[PDB]
Parts: sequence; structure tokens; C-alpha cells
Amino acid sequence: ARPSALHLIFERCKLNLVEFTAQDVYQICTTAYNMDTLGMLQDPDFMRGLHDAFRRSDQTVISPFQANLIADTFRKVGINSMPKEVSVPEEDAISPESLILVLRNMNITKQRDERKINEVLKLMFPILDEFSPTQLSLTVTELARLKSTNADFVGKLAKRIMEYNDDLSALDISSAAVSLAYCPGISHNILYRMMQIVEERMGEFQPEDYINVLHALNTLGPKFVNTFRKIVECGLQHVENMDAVTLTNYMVCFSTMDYKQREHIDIYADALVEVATDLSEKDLVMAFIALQRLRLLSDTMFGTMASCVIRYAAKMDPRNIAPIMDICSTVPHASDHLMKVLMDRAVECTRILTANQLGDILDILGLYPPAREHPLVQLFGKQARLRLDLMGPDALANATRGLANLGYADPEYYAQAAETGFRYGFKDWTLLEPMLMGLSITGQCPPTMVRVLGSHIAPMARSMSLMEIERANRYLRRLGCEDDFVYKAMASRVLQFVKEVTPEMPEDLQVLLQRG
Amino acid sequence: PLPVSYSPGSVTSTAITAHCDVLSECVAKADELAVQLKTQEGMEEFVEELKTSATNEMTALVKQMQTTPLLQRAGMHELRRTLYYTTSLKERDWLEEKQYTAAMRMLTVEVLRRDGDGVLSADDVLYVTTHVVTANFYNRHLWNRMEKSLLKFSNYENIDMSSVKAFSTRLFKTRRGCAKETLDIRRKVLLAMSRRVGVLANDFDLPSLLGVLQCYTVHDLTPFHLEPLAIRATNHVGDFTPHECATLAHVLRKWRTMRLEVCERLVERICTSDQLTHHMANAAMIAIRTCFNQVSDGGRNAMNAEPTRQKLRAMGEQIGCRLDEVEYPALPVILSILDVVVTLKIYVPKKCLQVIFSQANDMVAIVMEQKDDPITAEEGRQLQALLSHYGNDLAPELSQRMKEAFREGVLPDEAS
Amino acid sequence: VSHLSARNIATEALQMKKLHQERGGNPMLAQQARRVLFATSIAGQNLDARSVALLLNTAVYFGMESDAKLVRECIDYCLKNDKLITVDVLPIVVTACATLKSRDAREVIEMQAQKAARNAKFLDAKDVTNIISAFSKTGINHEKLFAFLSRRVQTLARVGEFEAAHLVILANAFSRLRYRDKFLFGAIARRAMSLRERVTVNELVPLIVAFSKIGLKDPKLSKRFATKAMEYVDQMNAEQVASMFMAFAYFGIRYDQLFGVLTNRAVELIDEFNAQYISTTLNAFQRIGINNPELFDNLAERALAVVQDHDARDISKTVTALAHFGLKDEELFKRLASHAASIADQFDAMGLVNTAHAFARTNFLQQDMAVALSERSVYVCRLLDAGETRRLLWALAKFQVRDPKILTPVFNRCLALHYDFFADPTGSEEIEEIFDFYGPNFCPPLYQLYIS
Amino acid sequence: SYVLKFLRGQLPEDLKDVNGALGCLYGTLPDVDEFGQFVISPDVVNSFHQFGYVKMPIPVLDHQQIDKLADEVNELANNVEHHPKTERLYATSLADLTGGPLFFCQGQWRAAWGMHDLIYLPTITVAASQILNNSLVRLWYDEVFMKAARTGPCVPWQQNYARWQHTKPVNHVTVMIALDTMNKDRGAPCLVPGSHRWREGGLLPPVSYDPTKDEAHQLNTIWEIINEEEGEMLMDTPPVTVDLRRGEALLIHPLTLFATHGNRSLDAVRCCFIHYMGEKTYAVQNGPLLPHTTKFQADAMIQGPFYPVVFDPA
RNA sequence: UAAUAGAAUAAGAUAAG
RNA sequence: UUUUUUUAAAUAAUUU
Repeated sequence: ARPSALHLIFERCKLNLVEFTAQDVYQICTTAYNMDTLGMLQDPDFMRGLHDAFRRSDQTVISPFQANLIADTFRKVGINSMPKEVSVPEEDAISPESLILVLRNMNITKQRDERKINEVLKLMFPILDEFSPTQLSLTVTELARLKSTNADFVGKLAKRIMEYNDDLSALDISSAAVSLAYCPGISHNILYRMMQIVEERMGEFQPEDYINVLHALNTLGPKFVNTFRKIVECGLQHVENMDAVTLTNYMVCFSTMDYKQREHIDIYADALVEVATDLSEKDLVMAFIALQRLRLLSDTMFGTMASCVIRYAAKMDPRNIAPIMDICSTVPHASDHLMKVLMDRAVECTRILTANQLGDILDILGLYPPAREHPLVQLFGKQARLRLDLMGPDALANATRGLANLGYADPEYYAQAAETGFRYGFKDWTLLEPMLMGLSITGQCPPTMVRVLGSHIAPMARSMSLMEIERANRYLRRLGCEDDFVYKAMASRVLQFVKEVTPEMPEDLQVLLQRG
Repeated sequence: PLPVSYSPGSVTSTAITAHCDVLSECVAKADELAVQLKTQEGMEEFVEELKTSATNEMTALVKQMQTTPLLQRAGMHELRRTLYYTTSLKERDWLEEKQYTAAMRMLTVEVLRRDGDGVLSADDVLYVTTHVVTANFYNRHLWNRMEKSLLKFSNYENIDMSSVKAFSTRLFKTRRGCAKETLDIRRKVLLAMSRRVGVLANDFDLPSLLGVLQCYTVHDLTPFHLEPLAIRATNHVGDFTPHECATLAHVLRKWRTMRLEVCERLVERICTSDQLTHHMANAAMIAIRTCFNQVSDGGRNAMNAEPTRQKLRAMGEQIGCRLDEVEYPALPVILSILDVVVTLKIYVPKKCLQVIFSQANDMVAIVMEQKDDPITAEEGRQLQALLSHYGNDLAPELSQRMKEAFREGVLPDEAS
Repeated sequence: VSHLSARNIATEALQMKKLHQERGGNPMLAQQARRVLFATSIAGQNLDARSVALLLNTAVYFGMESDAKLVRECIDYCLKNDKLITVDVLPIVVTACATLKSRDAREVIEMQAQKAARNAKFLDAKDVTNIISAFSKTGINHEKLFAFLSRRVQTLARVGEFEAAHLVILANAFSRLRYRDKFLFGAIARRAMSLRERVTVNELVPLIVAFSKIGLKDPKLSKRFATKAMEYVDQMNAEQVASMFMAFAYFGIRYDQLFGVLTNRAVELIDEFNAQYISTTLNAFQRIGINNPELFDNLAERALAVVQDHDARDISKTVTALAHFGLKDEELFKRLASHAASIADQFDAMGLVNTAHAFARTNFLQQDMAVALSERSVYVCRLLDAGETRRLLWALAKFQVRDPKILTPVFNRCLALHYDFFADPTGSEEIEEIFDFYGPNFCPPLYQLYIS
Repeated sequence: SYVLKFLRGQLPEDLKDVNGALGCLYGTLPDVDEFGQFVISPDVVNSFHQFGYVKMPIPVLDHQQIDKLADEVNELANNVEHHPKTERLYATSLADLTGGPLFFCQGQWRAAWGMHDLIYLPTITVAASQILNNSLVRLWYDEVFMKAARTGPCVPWQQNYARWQHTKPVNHVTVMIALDTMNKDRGAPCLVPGSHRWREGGLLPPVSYDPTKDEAHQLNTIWEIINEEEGEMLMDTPPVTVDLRRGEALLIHPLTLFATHGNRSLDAVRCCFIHYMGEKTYAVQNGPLLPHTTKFQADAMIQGPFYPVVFDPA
């Protein structure tokens, strides 16, 4: 209920009869977000008028995040709003602060523009000597976030920052290190000198400094393993009381650098699994992958981590179903309960999985015994038949192999998969084989299809080994290939190893030697 | 009688003729003063008074075009010259933005109205397109109509030579900084009259033949219809100035017409010059390299191939001996000339090499010292390798300078 | 659908587009996709370049013009962030911007053309065909880019790195651009040779059509195509037989031993021919010039049954072909004239004049058709050639049309092109007919130009 | 013909050829036995027949649909990147390529989505059928008005049928929809109650329009076309301004005196007029009723692709 | 007063100069 | 099946 004064104020706001500045709009939006007694967000005709006032106002007076917050509170109510792009300063307006403000607005409001970034860099080149030590780090961070390709300017900024080592603090050093590590084209000399700087002041580091340094080392790669060494020893005296996410980053770094000292890896993993219950979904997934890649998943290890991942398995992200399915395989441990809920979750989100994720899930579930007696095989067969148009050669191979291994019988899907794979030729035998496995289930195909399949097979027979020769011969005889060239090529390949028709030679091989 | 409304593009004379004559005389006096200079302040005073007179005349014309139905009653040649003057006075900075837009909007409206009737001849479409796109005035319907009408090649079959040359020159001069969206339609102007140029191949003069060829090649166009146009030039070398021979070499190289027999004449004509420059030397080196790669060691004349390589090498020596007179503006010219010399095993006297390596030293020193002002790291590595190959005794300063440039890291990378 | 992120919206829109264009044009999917895309915005969310390109392409594919909000947002993204459009998503953006004809679309197309020209040496088998097809959609004249792409295609084809689908896409894209390169097409034909059995009937006919359209004037490969297709006639569909007729009418060389088999196969499938196939076969026989009444009778009898299926293009081509051969079918001509009068506004610039001239050449006058096409003629005068204007004027005079509102546009057009109007010898007779009806009173300046 | 593979999903050049309505705003039209939900109360019809106009009780469009429809208007007056299918309009204020403080567009239902959908909206079409004695409803044409901020002019007193003299019977209705909140200071309608039964259902003489003058005189020109008795009923019931919300619609009789106020707010104001006619509507002359349209002859029943049937109570 | 990121994927006829 | 690729090029002419 709006009394007369409130009703008239609301009407004046609705009719665009009040000249609102950016500050007043920000105050009104903050009041609406804080207290909902007046129901400001429940009046579309009032919020639309406030948005109309927002568009026709001078937004440069407020900070970039204030405009972003106004845009966010307009989006939440249902209004499509975007803060105006700031213009590049001109003539006397070029100052370091004004040029940093353009990058900050581009960051916060998500209005990235390569042309204005280049213009700002060209304007900032001559006056780079007026920057304070903090503004240089702010510029490095802003350019790192915007994914700029001007690595030369970032290298200049890094050199100027590193000239001021004494002034900078540990947090600034870590932020500069990670921002430099994120930029792709930085010369390795600057990275080496920055890592040398990071190597000293090692004990001054805080947990956030450790996280930033670990992120930088993960991005850089194995070439900086020595620096990572100085991390691990420095972390050896604080491992017993350390944050879970820091330990996850440690394990990821151990996996990336291919660390050789196993004692430290075991110590860090044993300390991690104590507090592994405090990890989020993404951190737990990354820790689970890292523990697998380091050959450290013992019975207690896998049991403890699976007990933690079952909690998130109920509402797992589609991007996380396939990894834990991969970790569940290749290990000799019982994971029936985990795989049941994972398969159920994959069933639930079958209509949003991409082609690659669906193919991956089918590939892992291909050889799983309890996956055959599930609705997932049929549902994924229909979904794959729908998504064959969006599948690349790798997705085609994965999905077809997974469906063939699961006993899924559908001649139309296999024929469509073969036709789709005929559009772009099979580079490898591993890509071509799933089509043969799928088509051999029914045992019949048009003569044109087997003729094209033989045309694809015959060149590939000059490198396949004896087991692959036997499998290819089995599939070719199942499909009913009458071409002589392919059998001649396969028999020629066989002769290389055997060189002769051994009496013990498998009866199937003698028929091949006759070149049927 | 039918109420036809077709007036010749190039009788039915309105006051627009008088206004355009006044503008023409004012522009003529201004250009005559411009020639006369070669009293700057008094000159600019007269230029200012003429500019004020022209601005008043154009304001009167715009007011008359707005208030009265003059465009409908006007002819068509007057419309063409009105468009010409409206676009030209803007480049001369004699008109403001508001008045220029107001004058051009009604010109486009009247042009579209006449297009709807169909009285737009095959020449007026080209004229309006060339004088609208080069001025970079955008109208969606006008641009789409002109672009769709430029695909009827049967209309553009009997265009006059003067019209072709004027349009080609207008498109060529303003190519340097033209907007990207204006590029494609520009090409559609050139290809519409490509056959008229091709049949007019034996009618152009030598200076304008190269102009047409450069206008077409600078718009990344090498139509087959202009194939005789190049051939005549190949058969008419020796009437070109030595500077023109470099651009002729580049054009012939881009037209797949560059063979061994023309290369000898072209390089000889280049060497007839009084003093070489970077352009002639670079073009000669590129031509020598191109003709060097066209010989097959196992073809029909495989036995004859090595003598041809020796002839190419000797005529490359002819140019290489005169490599100290020129002045290299940028490093890529040096890195191309030296690459050609090394690849073809061309012998170069030590004096020319010393001059060449001395020139680059000042440039790399500028890049290193100034550091404020684009020699990438790969170019510096190539220069170092070249200097090491020829010997470091030639330029002992450049070796230490370039080695310290690598150690410091001044030269950026190609990725950046 | 509210719970779906824009990255999922792009994927589902691509899925809908793929199902729509290939697996039948179901209007259910078209309207569902249009409704979904009409309420989407790239605002306040970080998106990949591929997602934005897919959204733009799927929006533009479904009839969404340049005034749309999503189209404007996608076009703006591409301009601001250009380097983010790698060679993987360049063809998507070019295909989306092909039909869009605006300033921003022109700028984007030019920038991507320059990008593809710079990176023509680094593409692989997929990228070259995708880029050349996307640029074949748009109308551009960057010869240098096409030459670079052709050099890359030849380099990749030397090592045998193209499938039949790649070959047909490349041939169609290069023939669409009218880029006549003898060596590029020779390499494509030799790649088809080397592929051998991997080129089926469905993938061989479009290759022959693309090779015929470019017009290389090479009799060495036309004979080879005829020999290779002579074994596949028994498998060919009616739509493939019509395309075969059209392609070997384009080639211009007479192969009786192939045309006989094609005629027998067309007679076998006479019940499956639509109006489009009949029109294509008749136009092909007109172009090649053979006069075969036996097939023509069956084609006319079939076309009499699918009159209501005839399009303006089909009506124009069928009537022109029947008029050229001097075939008299009063019932078919009456039905076609009534149908053309029904859909007179669908005629383009060439179709209207062709239909009018074909109807006027034969002694067949119908007021229903004549009034409709004469009234429609006003909107196409501005898009006609001098010879086409002469033909239209003669046909209009044969209809005895005197309305000034119709005659003024055509007389203006023929006055603006008077030199080419009076320089065509083959139409001279038509001229002395046109002025025999109208007389010197109508449009005096044209009469004075005719006298001189 | 053969629609190229990348052109299979496109739409006709002009949206007149689109038989039916696209699903963009409200999805698809309901089934034949599902059109009874949008019926209006008989008191609304009685109020329309008594006052000469009526405001429908419920807003016809959701706020998101109004936002999209206003975006269509904003893109129909670009003046920089001119609208595609601009040639598919009967008239435009930007034909001079300059525009002004008032933007008016006609026949926009053939140019943009949503506007083509708005014609087939059941909520207004069922009410128009009820107003037209339960007959077939045919679109007459569309109109879009957009008045700029602080300078938008006002349209003086006028009668709609005074512009439709080439149609023989009075069998028309106007539906005006506010795409923005309106008031006496920004484009509100000003109608004269009971003005459709003054001159025995006749047409008042046209008013004198002198631009570049204050709004008060423009709205005070009423006292020059009325007679003494009409002066008396104007004294008894003065003109009344109707305040409209972001989606509220208003039915207006063709013979009702009607004007629109000026715009004195800080933002532009938009509105959409849609004219509907019944089945038994004829022409009076030989020729087209609208620019570049199908031409009729004598008393020919008005039908064709340019006047689609949007509702049929059978 | 307000800042955290994951995916790598190919459809194919315009009555020409 | 063996054709060919790698410049910063800027000199036309006009009353439109």
C-alpha cells in the first residue's frame, strides 16, 4: 500500500519527470537491495523508469563497480541493462589514473574492446615513467584479466615493477607473479627473474601468497620445477596446519611438475586427506584427479575420497561426471555405490550433455558390466542419434565404441554413424574401428557401405599388428566384404611376421592367406 | 506524349548551374593562388575570403534545395556536379558537418527517386558510386541499390575513356586510408568497367596504363579482362622512366606475366638510371629472385638451365655493384636485399656491404637508445647471422651493439 | 528453458538448425527455435567466441534480420573482439554476415577476409573448405584471398587430404565465385580420380554440376565425366537425372550414347518428376539444342498434372522452352497463363520479361495473364538490360497495352540505354514492330533516336 | 525452386506473405475451441457504444513483451543504420532521411517481428470482433508514434474516418496500445465523450493546423469546428484525458473526436495504433486504397494479402 | 564498501559476364 | 599432374 506522498513520488519516478543523477540511482538501488519494505523491485513500471533515468545520466561520476551493480540489480528484476562504455581520454585528460580507469571499467562491466585497449596502451607508452609502484601492478593485473596479447608492454611493466623490489610487499609480489604467469607471450628471462625474486622473501608468504605462487607455477609448467622445490621445502614445516585448498593446489603442482621426491608427495597427500572433507566440488575433483595421476590411490585413500565425493555426486556438475568415472576405473577398488549414483546423475542430465561429454561418458561406461542393465544405454543411444550431427571424429569414435561395448543394438544409428564418419575420413584405426564394431552387431550393411569401408581399411593395413589384422579380418568377414584388394593387403601384412603358413597357424589365418 | 523525365548525364538548365559556376570559379582562384605560392599570411587571408564566399553560396544553394522543389525540376548533370562539389568542398574543409549532411541527404533522396524511375544511366551509377563511397557517406538503401546495379555488366559496355580514367583516378588516390566497409564496393566499381578497360587497352597512353594497373592491383584485383593491358606494357618497356620500372616489375610479378626475357630489359632499364634508390634496387632484387625460381633442373631444357642461372646471377651482380648510392628507410629493405644476395650467391663488393651495414647501425642505435618512438627479435637475429656470414670486420660496432640488444631484450617478439 | 545457460542455448540452436536444414524442414522446429532465439541476449555474461558465433549464425539462419537485438549484440562482439575470432570460428561469422547487408556486416566481412588472406598458409583440410564455402556465400571480389586459398587447396590436395564431401564443397564454392583456375579444378578432378570408389552417386552429380557451371572449355574431362556417370544412371534419382541433363547442357558437347540412356531413365521415372525437374530438363534441352518430341510429349503431359506446383521460375523456363521448340499445348499454356496471373508478384526481373516474351511470341493472348504481368512490369523496369527492355517493350506492344502509368517506366529505361537499345542487330525487326504500333506520337525522343 | 541449404530457414522478404502468425511473443494461437477465454464483459461493449471509447480492464502484454515491442520501435527509427524492410512500409517519417521531433510509421506489421505478431493478438482481436457485431476481423493498417523528449509535438483534434473516405461503410475500430507510461504531460489520449453521434454519424470539418505554436492553442482549436449545440455538450462533458500504463489498450470508435497530448517528460514516448474492419466493407472508387497495394473495382469487397483475416467466429 | 575462470566439434546447386 | 607465389608501390586528369 502506497500512501499519497509515496504514491506521488513513485508516479513522478515512473513518468521520467525527475532528473536523476548516477549517485541518486545508486542510492535508490542500494536501498532497494537492502530493504524491501516498499516493494521497489515488485513494480516493473518503477524499475523501468529508474533504468530509463540510468541510461540518460552521466555515469562517469560513479565508480565502475557502482554502474555494474546498477546493471546487475536491473538484470535481476528482468531488465536488460548495460553500463555505457567510457571514452578514451584525449588532449589534457591523459593521466595514469584516467587510463587505468578505462581498463578497470572494461574489466568490471564486461565490455572488453581490443581497439580501446590498443589505444590506451599507445597513450600509456610515453607517460610510463609517471606511474606509481601500485599503479604498475594494477595495470599488470588489468591487462592480465583482459587476455591482452601485447606481451611486450607487460614485459616492460614487469621490468619496472621488479626494479622496485624493496618497495613491494609479499601480496604485490605474488599478484605480479601470477599475473605475469597468466600472460602467454612474456619472455622467459623476465619470468626467471620474477621467480628468483619470489624465491627470496619465501618465509614472508601468507596462505594467499602460497595459493598465488602455486597458481603461477601451475600455469608456467615444469621448467620452473626448481622454484617449486623451494616451495615444497618451505611448506614442509607448516603442512600439519594448512588450508585444504592450498593442499589441493600443492597436489595439482606435484602432478604437473612430475615431482620425483616421493616422501614429500606422500606427506602432502596424507595431510590433505585429513581435511579433504572441507573441499568444494571443483577442488575435490581436481584433488581426486591429482591423486590418481601420482599413483597414490590406495584402499584407504580411495575409500576416504569417494566417501567425500558421494556427497556432491547427487547434484554433480556435468563437467565432473566423466572425470570421477575415469578415476573409478583403472583401479582395483570397490566403487559400486559411487558409480550407481554417478550413472543416475548422468541419466538425469542426458539432455544437456554436450557431444564430447556424452561420448566420454559412454566410452568409460562401455566395458562396465553393471551399465548394460540400465536405462542409460537406451537413453544415450537416442541422444547420440540426435547429436551425431554435432560430433567430431573423436566424439564419434568414443560414442560408437561405448555403445557397441554395451550391447546396444540399433542398425539405423550405426549406419548413420558410418555415413557421418564417411564425411571426414578416419585418420586412425582407433577412430575407424568403432564403426566396424557397431556394424558387425547386426551383420549386414549395404554393399556400398562395405565397399567404402574396405577402401578405407586397405591403406591402413600396412601398419596394424597381428591382433589388429585378426580383428579387422573378423569384422570384414562379418560385414561380408568381397573385395580382393583389402584381403590381399591384409595377407601381405601377415606374411611380414609369419613369412610362412605355419601348420599351427590359427585356422582363421589360413583362410586369410588364401586371400578370400 | 509520355511524361518522360530522362535528362543527359553529361538544356534543362536551372540556377544550380550558376551556383556551381560560382563555386568552380572560387575553387579555381584558390588553386591558382596555391600554384602561385610555389606572403603566406595574405595568401591565407584571400583563401579565407574565398572560403567565406563559397560557404555563403553553398548555404544559399542548400536553402533553395530545401524550400523549393528544385531537385525534381533540375536536370541531371547539375545534380552530378552538385554532388561533386558537396563531396569535394568537405575534403577541402570549406563546409561544416551539419550543412554537408543536409546537402548530401537530399542528394541521396533524389538519386534514389530517379533510380526508382530507372533514368539512372550506366555512367551515372558509376559516377554516383565513386563520388559517394570515396566520401564515405553511408546510406543503406543507396549503397545496396548501387551494389546490386553494379552486377549488370552488360550495361557497362560502351563507357567513355575519360569517364573510366576519372573514376579510376578517383578510386586510386583515396585508397590509402579508406574505410574497410568501403573496400568491397570499390572493387565492384573496378570490375564493372574491367571489360571497357580491356578493349581500351590499345588506346591508353603509357603513363595512364601503369595508373590503371596500379589502381587494379592495389585493390587486390587482377582480372583476366585486363590481361592485354599488362602485355602491352611488357611489349612497350624502354618508354618508362627508371622509377616506373620498379612498379612495373611488381605489377608484372603480381600478374603472372613475369618471365626471364622481360627481366633482362627491366633490370637494364633500371640500371640506366642516374642514381639508384631503395625502390629500384629492391624491385630489381625481387625480380631476379622470382626469375631465379622458374628454372627446372629436369625439364625439357634441363641442359640449358645452368647457363640461365649464370646469366641471372651476372645481371644480379650488375645491380649489386651499385648498392652504396641508395638510402635504406627501414630494416626490411636491407633484410630483403641481403637475403636475395645470399640466397642466389650474388657477389657484392666489400664497399657496398660496408655502407649497407653502416646504415642499419644508426637505425638499431635509434631503436635501442630512444626506446620511446619495430625491429622484432627475429629480424635482429637474421641481421646478426648476415653480419657473421659476411664477416664481423665490416662493421665492428654493429656486432657489439646487436649482441647487447639481445642481452638487454629491447627487441620485441613476433607474437607481440 | 530459463535454467539453460547461453552456452547451452547456442548448442541447442545449432542442433535445431542442423535438424532443420538436412533432416526435413519441419516448421515446428523452425518456430520453436525462433521463439527461443527471440528472447536471448548476450549481456552481463562472459561467453566464448564460438558461442557468440553460433548464436549469431543460428539466429541469422532462422530469418532474423540486422535490426534484431541478438544479431546486433553478436555483431558488436565480433567488432570489438576481433582476434578472438580464430580460423575455427571465422567461417561461422562470415556465413552469418553473408546475407546481412549493413555497414557493420561489411566491415566484419572485410576484416575476416583480410585475416583469412594473411593465414592462408596455415590452414588444414577442414579450414580451407569451410572458409572458402563461407566466402562463397557472401559476394566478395578479393581475388588475392581466393588465389591464396586455391594455392593452399592445391598444396593439400597433392598429398591426398580431401574426401568426396570436401571435394564437392570446394568445387561448388569455387564455381560460385566464378574463379576460373584450370589447375585448381584439374587437381580436384584428379583427387576424385584417386579417391575412386569413395565418390558415390550422391557425391558425383554435384561435382559434375560444379565443373560444368565454371565453364573450363576442356573436352578431356567432360568425356571422362560422361563415361564415369554412364554406369551410375540406373542408380540415379529423378532429381539427379535432371541435374545431369542440365550439367551436360552446360558443357555443350554432344554425347548421344549418354543422352539416350538419360532419356530412357527419365522416361522410366516420369511419374516422379516435379515441376522443377520438368523445367530443368526442358531448359537443358533448349540450351543443348536437341529436339526430341518423344520425351517432350511425356514431359508436357506430366507438367499438365503438376500445374499448381509450378513456381514463377518454373513457369518462365517451361513456357520459354515450349515456345522455342514450337510445341503447341493449348490446355497447358492456358493453365500456365492463369497460374502466372495468380502469382504475378513472385516474378523477378528476368522471369517476368522471359514469361511475357514467351507468351507473346506464340499467338497466345490472355487478358488475365497480360494485365497482371503488364501491371507488375512497373517494379522491374529499373533492373533490366537494354535488350531485356526491348524484349519487354515488344511483348507489351503485342498485348496492346496503352496505359501511360505502365509505358512511362519502360520508355524511360529504354531511353537511358538508347545506345545499346539501337545497337543490337538481332532485335532490329522487333524495333520496326514496336514503332509500328505506338507510332511517332508516343515518346517523340525515342522516335527521333530511331530515325537517326 | 531450390532454396539454398543456408537459406532454408529464412523468412519472406515482406512479412505479409507469412500466412498466420509467427511464434515470437505469445507462442502460437490457441485452438478453435479455445478462443472463448478472451471474451470481454457486455458492460465493456455497452460503455464503448455509450462513450465512444473504452479502456480494457487488463493489460494486454507482459512487461518483457512490451520491452521487446518498444525495441522494435526504437530500431524502426534508427536514422543511422536504417531499418531493413523499410521499403515495406506504407509511409515513414524518415523518407526525408532527417526525421524530426515526431516519428510516425505505417504498415510496420510487414517489417518487424512482434509487430506482425501483435496483429493476431487474441486479447484485442476478440474484443474487436465483439465491437464489430461478431464478424470477421480484418486488419486495416498499423501506425506507430514516437515523440521525443521535451520537444515532442501534439496531434490536434481529428476523426479517424476522415482519412478513410475511400471505404464505403463505417465499419472500423481503433486499438491504441501504450508502449510506455503516459500522462497529460507525455502523449496521453484526449477524447470527447459521446462525440461519435453528433452530426448524425457524420464527419466534422477538418481542423486548421498551424505548426510552431503552443500546445494550448492547438488543443483549443476545437471551438472552431463545432456548432452551438456541440458547444453545449462540450460545456456539459468537457474532453477527458485517459492515463495509460505500460501495456494498457484503448478501443476507439472511428467517429470519436480524438487528440494526443505533447511530450514534456525527460524521455521519448511510444504508442501503437491498429485499425480493424469488419467483413462487410467495400470500396468506393477504382484503384488501390494504400500505396502499392491490390487494386479493387467499384464496390469491391476489401480482401487480400494486405488485409489479412485475424479472427473468425465460425 | 564490494571482481575468480574449466569445455575444443566439417553440408553440398542463384537462367553470367 | 607439374603451372605458377615474397613491394611502403600513389605520375592518369578535370570542370562532373
